Amino acid sequence: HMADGELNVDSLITRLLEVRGCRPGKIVQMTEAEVRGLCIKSREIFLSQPILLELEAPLKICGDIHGQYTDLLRLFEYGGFPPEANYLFLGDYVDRGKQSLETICLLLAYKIKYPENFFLLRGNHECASINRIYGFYDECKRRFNIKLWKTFTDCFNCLPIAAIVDEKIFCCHGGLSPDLQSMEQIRRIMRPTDVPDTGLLCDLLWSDPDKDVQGWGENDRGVSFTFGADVVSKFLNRHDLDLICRAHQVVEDGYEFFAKRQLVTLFSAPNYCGEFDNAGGMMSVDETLMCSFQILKPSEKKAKYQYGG
Amino acid sequence: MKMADAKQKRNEQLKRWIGSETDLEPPVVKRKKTKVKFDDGAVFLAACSSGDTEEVLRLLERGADINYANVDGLTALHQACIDDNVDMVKFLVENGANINQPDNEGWIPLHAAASCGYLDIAEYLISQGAHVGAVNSEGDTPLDIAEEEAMEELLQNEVNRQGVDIEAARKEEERIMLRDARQWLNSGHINDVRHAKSGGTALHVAAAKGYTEVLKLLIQARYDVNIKDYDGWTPLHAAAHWGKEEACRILVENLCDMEAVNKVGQTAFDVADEDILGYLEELQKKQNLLH
Ligand SMILES: [Mn+2]
Ligand SMILES: [Mn+2]
Repeated sequence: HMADGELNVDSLITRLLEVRGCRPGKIVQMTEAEVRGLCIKSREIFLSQPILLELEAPLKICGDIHGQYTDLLRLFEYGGFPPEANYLFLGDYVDRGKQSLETICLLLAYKIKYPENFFLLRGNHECASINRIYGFYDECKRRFNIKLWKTFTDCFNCLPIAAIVDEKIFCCHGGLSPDLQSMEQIRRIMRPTDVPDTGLLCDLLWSDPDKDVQGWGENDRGVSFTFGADVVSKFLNRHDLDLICRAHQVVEDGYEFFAKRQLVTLFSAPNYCGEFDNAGGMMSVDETLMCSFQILKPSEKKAKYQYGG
Repeated sequence: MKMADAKQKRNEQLKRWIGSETDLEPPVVKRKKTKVKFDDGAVFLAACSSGDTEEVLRLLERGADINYANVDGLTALHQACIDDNVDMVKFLVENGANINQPDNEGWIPLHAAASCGYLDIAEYLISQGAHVGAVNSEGDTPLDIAEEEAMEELLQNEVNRQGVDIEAARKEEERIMLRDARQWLNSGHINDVRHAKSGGTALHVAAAKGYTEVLKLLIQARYDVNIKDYDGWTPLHAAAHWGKEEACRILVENLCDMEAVNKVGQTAFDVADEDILGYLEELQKKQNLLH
């Protein structure tokens, strides 16, 4: 309805959904001022909401997307385009994939349109430190300039770090931290901010689960650590939580349980990097907390027909 | 201080965790609030995975379809075989497991064990009534997929032992399609029961499998050469994808809209991902000099 600001999300969201049906990699053209607008408008909404989101079921949580726009569109076509359903993405929207720009813009756009039904957390690829090395920088400078990139940087720096659904499901891109004892440590976190090579915030965006590990172990990623199922239990038993939802790691079926269904990993980028042949995941959480999984098989993975009967 | 950083900071970090709530009793401490639950399928399909034979029992005892299967159609048994998890395979069968349940690709647990060489399992299944003549999408039976001598032998001496007509099986599908195609063309009433899953049609099965005769006979019944399945594929998208050359020629000779697009946005040439690619373009150059 009439009036308001400069950015017309309606115009952008639309143009962005227009390539639905067009060949993948088909570009959604737009003004750097519309992109820069998206950044600043969303950035302002993030800062206006907690760093530790306190959300409420029902909602559909998603894992990494890594610029795989064609697939993200497919995710929404499955769980329903906003505001049809409540969404909570766990990070890693850029790098690797072909369309980080299309992907993030749409996400941010929706964040603006439905700021109370749409949420984005920060993935480890939401740090200039690394998406500079993994393609997002090049995809920006390729279609715009390094400054547009820096504007995204200022935005990512404002993203929330975690979310707690109905007070029972702790969500974050990476995982746990030997520093995380009280949620309050999250809440007292300055923003805008970057991501250190070490620290509580770095752990949340980096750490990983490892059955072969008991307590705290080192991480083959060269940063942060890894945690055993016992640490997961101590955590939950502590804050009285039921589940720890996260992404960060590629999992064959889109999702994967750990520590006896105490923790789950979601990855929503089908056939990631074309290297692996994994499916994409998406967890549905209704008002009861009845969690189910909607899977997204790699596209172009057509199953040879059979007469049927 | 530049490298000690990452290493020492993390260390002088784990340290604090020591006195920290690493002491907080590490079990389950099943609070009076296990409010979060997971779908039965997800929970069942997985309980078997780890191997908690025990919990599967309760899950079944409570009411869970033993023949539940993931997106690829794999049952709790298929996976069991794929993991040479002997004990489970038997547990599954002894608890009601459908021993011949096909996956979304026509693969029954016997195909799995066969293709993987888990002979001890192939033996168990075959003895518990497994169907050695089952054919999959590519027209193969466990025997065709057995690429280990010991395996091939067992299956070979099993097909010959039971007197199973192999080709009979590979031909069964096409065979039927012909009958039906004849009945429809003849009477003049198409009675094609679109396949519940893929939303594809007999025109698609004809093209994907390269059943030249059934196709020609199908077109003559005036069946829309440009029908799309739920994925948005054309009877050309298939004949091309799986590379059935002559299947494409037929599709073209009847003015098949070659410019058709995939629901994800691909051409018959696009998802025709396999080899032939250039040939189509030739036929395309002909779908003009005569029209
Ligand atoms: Mn990650
Ligand atoms: Mn990632």
